[PDB]
Amino acid sequence: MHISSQQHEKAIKSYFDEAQTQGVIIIKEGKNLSTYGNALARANKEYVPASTFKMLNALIGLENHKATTNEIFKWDGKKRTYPMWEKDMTLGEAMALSADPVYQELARRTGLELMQKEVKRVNFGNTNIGTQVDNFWLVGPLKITPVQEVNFADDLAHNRLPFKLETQEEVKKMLLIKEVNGSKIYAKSGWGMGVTPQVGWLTGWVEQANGKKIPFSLNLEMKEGMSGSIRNEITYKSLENLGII
Ligand SMILES: *C(=O)[C@@H]([C@@H]1NC(C(=O)O)=C(S[C@@H]2CN[C@H](CNS(N)(=O)=O)C2)[C@@H]1C)[C@@H](C)O
Repeated sequence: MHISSQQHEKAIKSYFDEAQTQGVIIIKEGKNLSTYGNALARANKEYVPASTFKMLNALIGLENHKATTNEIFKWDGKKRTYPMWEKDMTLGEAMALSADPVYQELARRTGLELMQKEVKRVNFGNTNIGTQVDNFWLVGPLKITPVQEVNFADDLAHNRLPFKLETQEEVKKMLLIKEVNGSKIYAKSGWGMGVTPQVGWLTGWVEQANGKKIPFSLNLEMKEGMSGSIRNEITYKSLENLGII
């Protein structure tokens, strides 16, 4: 195809520039990683995974029978940070709404010891969860790089993680966020508001009509009065610019 890589690089940098943030999107094609955006050096820097960890929390919870995909986690009736969270949901609904109370309950069912062992076993990020089973993904000590995140998405997309195949398919079904003319986008968003500066994530893959999977991971700095939806907007623009969707 005819567009220069100079032009692709410049167009993708501009999407980050126009959102007035600093960020990177890593794309993996087969075994080859490509890094785009306006702060390339973020690629191998460690950030908290924030809600991207829901993906692994779900794998672990499901593998270890801490929940089923149809179980309804009841709202306890206490005020939640966001009103969309004050309702009863499955893991899948909770994943789409990035509902931390559901995933905090799941983590507590799993428990500190099984959680530390499982995160070590899958080798996620720096693999350190500390001593608090319900908050290690927001504010430390667990960290991961944008490169390690596309490599996780690539593992999940191909069923290579060390979990039952059915566990992995179950979670993957939870992650479908967009269909764009025959392509399907599976991804999990992330927003660490605790840490300073804030981190935004969108990690996932595109499944093309012909079955090919192209993993990506977007990582940027969120600032106050950014809508969470630039994460998606920058991502879809980047994938469209590259002819992936
Ligand atoms: C985890 O990162 C964090 C969740 N995650 C998100 C998120 O959007 O990734 C939120 S923001 C909350 C849920 N989505 C609503 C906004 N929609 S959008 N399209 O982003 O504008 C509000 C929340 C901080 C957990 C750990 O708190």
